[PDB]
Amino acid sequence: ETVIKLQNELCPLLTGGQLKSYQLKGVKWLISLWQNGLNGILADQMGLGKTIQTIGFLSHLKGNGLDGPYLVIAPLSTLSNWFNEIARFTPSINAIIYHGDKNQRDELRRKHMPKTVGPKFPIVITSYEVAMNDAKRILRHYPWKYVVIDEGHRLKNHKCKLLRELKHLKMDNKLLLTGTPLQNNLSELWSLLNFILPDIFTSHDEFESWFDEEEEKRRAQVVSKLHGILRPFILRRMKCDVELSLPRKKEIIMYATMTDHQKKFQEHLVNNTLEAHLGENAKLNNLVIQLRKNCNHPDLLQGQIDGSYLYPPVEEIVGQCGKFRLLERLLVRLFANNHKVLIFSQWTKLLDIMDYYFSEKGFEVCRIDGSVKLDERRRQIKDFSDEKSSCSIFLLSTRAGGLGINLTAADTCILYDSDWNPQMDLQAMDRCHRIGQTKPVHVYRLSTAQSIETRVLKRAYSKLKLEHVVIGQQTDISDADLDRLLDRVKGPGWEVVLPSSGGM
Amino acid sequence: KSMKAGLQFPVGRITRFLKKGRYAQRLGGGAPVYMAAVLEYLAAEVLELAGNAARDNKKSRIIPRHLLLAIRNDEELGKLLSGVTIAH
Amino acid sequence: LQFPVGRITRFLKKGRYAQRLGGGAPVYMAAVLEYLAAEVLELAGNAARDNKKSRIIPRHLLLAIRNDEELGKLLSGVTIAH
Amino acid sequence: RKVLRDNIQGITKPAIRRLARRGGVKRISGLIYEETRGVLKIFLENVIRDAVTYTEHARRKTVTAMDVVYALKRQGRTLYGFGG
Amino acid sequence: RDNIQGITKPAIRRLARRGGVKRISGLIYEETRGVLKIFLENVIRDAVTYTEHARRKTVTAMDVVYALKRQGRTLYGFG
Amino acid sequence: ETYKIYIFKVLKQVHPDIGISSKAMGIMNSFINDIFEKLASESSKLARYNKKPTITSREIQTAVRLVLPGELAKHAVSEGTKAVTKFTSS
Amino acid sequence: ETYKIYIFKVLKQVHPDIGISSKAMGIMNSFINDIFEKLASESSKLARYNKKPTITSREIQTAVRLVLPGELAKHAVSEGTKAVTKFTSS
Amino acid sequence: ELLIRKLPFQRLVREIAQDFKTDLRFQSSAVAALQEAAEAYLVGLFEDTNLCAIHAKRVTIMPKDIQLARRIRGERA
Amino acid sequence: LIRKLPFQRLVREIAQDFKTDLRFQSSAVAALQEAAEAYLVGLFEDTNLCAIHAKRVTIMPKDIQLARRIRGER
DNA sequence: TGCCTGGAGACTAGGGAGTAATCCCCTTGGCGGTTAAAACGCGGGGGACAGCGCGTACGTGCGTTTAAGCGGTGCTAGAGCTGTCTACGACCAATTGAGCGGCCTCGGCAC
DNA sequence: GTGCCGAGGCCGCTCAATTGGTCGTAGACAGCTCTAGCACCGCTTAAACGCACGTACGCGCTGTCCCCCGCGTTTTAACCGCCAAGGGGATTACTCCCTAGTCTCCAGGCA
Repeated sequence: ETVIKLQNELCPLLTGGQLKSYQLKGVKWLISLWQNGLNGILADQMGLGKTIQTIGFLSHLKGNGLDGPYLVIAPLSTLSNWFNEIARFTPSINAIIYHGDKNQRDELRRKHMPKTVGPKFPIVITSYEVAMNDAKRILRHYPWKYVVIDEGHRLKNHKCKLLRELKHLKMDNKLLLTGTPLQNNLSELWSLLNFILPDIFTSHDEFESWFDEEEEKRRAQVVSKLHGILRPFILRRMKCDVELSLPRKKEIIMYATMTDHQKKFQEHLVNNTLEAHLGENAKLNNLVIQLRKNCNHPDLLQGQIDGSYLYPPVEEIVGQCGKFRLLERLLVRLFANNHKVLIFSQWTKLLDIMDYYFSEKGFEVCRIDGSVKLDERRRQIKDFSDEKSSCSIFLLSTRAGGLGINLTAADTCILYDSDWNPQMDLQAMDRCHRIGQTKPVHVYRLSTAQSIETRVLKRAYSKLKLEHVVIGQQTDISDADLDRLLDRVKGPGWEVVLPSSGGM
Repeated sequence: KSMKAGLQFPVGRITRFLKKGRYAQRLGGGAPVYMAAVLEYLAAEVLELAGNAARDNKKSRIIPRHLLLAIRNDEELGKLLSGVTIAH
Repeated sequence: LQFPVGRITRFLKKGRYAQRLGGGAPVYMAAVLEYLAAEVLELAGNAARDNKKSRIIPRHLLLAIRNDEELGKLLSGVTIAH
Repeated sequence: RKVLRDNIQGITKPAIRRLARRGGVKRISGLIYEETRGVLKIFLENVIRDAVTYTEHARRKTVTAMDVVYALKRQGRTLYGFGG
Repeated sequence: RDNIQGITKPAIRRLARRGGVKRISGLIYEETRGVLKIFLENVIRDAVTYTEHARRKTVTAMDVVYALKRQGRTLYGFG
Repeated sequence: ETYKIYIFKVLKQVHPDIGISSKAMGIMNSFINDIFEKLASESSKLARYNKKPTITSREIQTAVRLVLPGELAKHAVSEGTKAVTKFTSS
Repeated sequence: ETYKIYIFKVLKQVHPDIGISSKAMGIMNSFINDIFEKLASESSKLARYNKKPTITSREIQTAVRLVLPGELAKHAVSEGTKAVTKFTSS
Repeated sequence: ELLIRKLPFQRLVREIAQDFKTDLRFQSSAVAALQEAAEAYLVGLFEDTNLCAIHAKRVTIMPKDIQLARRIRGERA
Repeated sequence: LIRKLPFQRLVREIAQDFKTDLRFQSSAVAALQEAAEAYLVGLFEDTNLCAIHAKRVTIMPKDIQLARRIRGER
């Protein structure tokens, strides 16, 4: 009864929906901080649904009769969804899409826009490209008295020129809306703190001290100065005991050795003498990049010279690199059990390689990347989600997956590799792990033993530990071993990520 | 100091440039004076043509287009500047 | 030594083109003069053998440069007396 | 599938067209295009050779605008406005 | 006075023949007379400039070669 | 090295009523610098040729004559003779 | 002062069977001296451009590479490297 | 104003320069200078061949006209 | 070639055209003769190429005009 | 082949050449997305081009005149070299003022 | 009518221009020798001129295929913004050994 009364009275015109308890408490906190005039950072959940609390907070302003212009900056991929959500949750709120090219700029700035504040003023939805270009032409012709921005992890530094355009703001109001707020270091937290509260986080000299007996107590002291208040101040609830609807999920990391042809290539390369050996067979300076590339598959270097646009026979690919042939037997396993298998990778130069492998193996070609346009992207999504379609592969670039594609219908996923950004991997697995899954998705990451990429993975774990701190305050897998590991922890050549939640 | 000859370029700076160029073992006293004289004639000539062009096109600015037009119009400057290419 | 390193250093000092030249640079430059003289005289001798005369003359030299592509490219803008 | 574009033809057909139009040419033919590829290429290697000579002399394996403008001077065409 | 008439019609004829010209039109002669007077006058202007530089009252092959070199005409045969 | 303020003051001398742009100063400074370089190099080379250990006004006039175009060169030699007379008067 | 004796030695060592005329001698001496002048000038000029006070075999390297077209430059640089290595060893 | 597209031109210059000699690196200023030089040379050759064509009593330009201008200039490698 | 002493009077006329009381010596006159021959024969070769481009065996003066204009000196 | 002039071997004293140390703005296979350009199709109309008649201007042969060219001849103004001595220019210490970097205003110009 | 933004005008600050003097020496100058250009003459003969004449070729016109040009339309690549972690140039300073200068012995290149 108290929750219903609060949601009704505090939100007199939230006409098109309802608010659950804890984010409603978040709304009352937001309202109080607006009464305190302080802006805050929203990062609550991996898109649980946030627009709901956006209307929850904003409609209170209209209910009080506090008319004032509203500014929103959001990624293009979700602007229409956001308008549908705001219309659904309150039909009583005026809003408009401010997108299109200079022609739609012209028509909107001719018709929909009054200088004076009034109830006839609708919510103006401006996309990112608008934020980069239209600074002078609009941000100076409006004292935008309400500003809210989504996907707030967009500003990773103080040099993202989105931010240099934004310094042309009348930034009285703010609401940073994002997901996970930590991006690989301290720089992006500092940037977002400056954006949200420049008058408070004025200088980085004091907080610069914490890029990395009494030091153990100092960890709380790092929290004590700011994060002891930030934790109530940052509206975001990690799941301690609320969404037990989240199904069971586990993921394992392999550590098998790497085969011969690539080790002789890397012996040539570490001395920067690979081109000398290929010259005998028939000069890339960025050594770490070539190390990664060789870790993927040797073809790239042949391919550097090559000319074998059409590439030599498949059994060679089988015989060069050990990780791909272990991938071959594991996909034999998965097709034996007939699961829907998701594959992800980082560079097209290997995406095409295993696409060619899968095609020549007699399997259907399912390739989606940033190079293909949008309508065929959804048609391939529909084909994959089709029950009558027996295809068990969806070749998707990891980076291109940031458009919010929902492919939870798959039953298994195979993360061939992992990127330097760990949360990027988290959305990569979230593409199928979101609520609605029916089967126990099981994920394997392929890591090359005795390789620098092991160190890349270890520092990825270091950044994961940084995530956890910010939040809180070599065998070959045999048939028996794999059946043991995928029963429906710690071992030689295989490691499962220990429970990242510190106890139920 | 330049008033001793009635010129308007840095006799000292052009002297230092001859010296630092080490173009010869020995430098004459009036050599910078004549260098400044020829340079001031050149500058006056080119700026005069630039001003005439500005008057001709009813404009109160001199721009690289102005410079290029002046060079390609004046026969003497064209001869002096054969392989001349002007940015913008 | 084939060309007079001492005397060519004498002319190079006469030019006084810098503080002072390299140590091995004079020997280098005598050597490069020797090389270039080598090909030009070699092709002059080839032309003379083509004409079978005991003295190489400016006509043979002019034929040599005008006929050898690379030497003519080097000496494109020069003419030889007579 | 492996791909490697032609690059040398990257100067597009309209690029040649308005190069000629800026040059005052009115009516053009077809093989002009490939001939212009050839001309641009050959003009390119000369200045590239001069520039790489100066880069080697400067002990640096990067090109610089000073070396570029000196090279253009050496091939005998003065370019101004870049401080050279 | 009007000494350029000394360059005779058979002279231009034979020089064009050396140039491989097969068929010479009638108005070539005056144009050749021109181009030679302009070329020679630039050369002589440079030469007299150098002789003035020499403080001397005669013209010598040495600074003549200097002038020809300055005109992008490089000559071998006189030092 | 900069002559920019001297380009400004020469503009004031000739036509102070007419403006000038940043790229215009750039191109004028390039013109001044490379003409300076050409004159100096020609004079130095000619001094090497005449076996004279000195460079002075006289060889500068002859270098100016050999490098400048005709009409502008007679104008230059006239004004420079006037200037050197003024400097000799001191 | 010329290179008459040294060219005589060069011709007798490479093509002993054919002599040279007086005019041909003079014109090829002019050839040698003109290359002399252009190399010295180019090396000095590039040293001055480098703001470098002294010249060495490396500036001679860059000057020779500049003024010699490809094949001739390759042969010249090979023989010059051999000569400088011989001088270093001796 | 630049007339040839900058990114295609940078591919051209990078690839050709790599061909000629190894281990090279350019910058924005170097690319811009090369662009200006290429535009200048192309426009010069184009005006030369336009004059050649108008001398040829003809209005359509062909590579034999281009090659004529090339020959009089003489920079054939 | 051309006749030596006729070219000599021509050079004398050219000299007295500019500034007088100048003396010429034999090697200088010879060098002038060779240079003039070289430049003129080269110009004729270029004009012959221009004419064979012009699809006519005859060379007219506008051929030379075109060659000079292309060469860039006037 | 004579010799006398320059060419070559040895000691020392600096100062450029190389070597070691330190930093950061530049580089690299991928993505979204966004425009203006660029690639392909087609009708056509202008022009490129083959062929013919002409009539006129240039190549060819030969008689006729012409001065360029060879061989001396005299002569002298100006070049090539040398001795002097004198003014002028390199080197160095103290001084400043005008040239160079930062800061700000205000008028021309597409809109 | 206007606002916006880059150039014109402002001051503060420092190192090279200035002055004076000294002293060493390159040029200004006079003067000589000689020689090479220069005016002059004469003889000789290949060469230039004129002219008739033929003929072939520039030219102007005619007549026919073909292929850029414009225009339209559909694709897509440049251009931009951004992600990722490191390295080659920039810069500074130290050190040390190469050789300019010099002197002394001797051989080779010009006449």
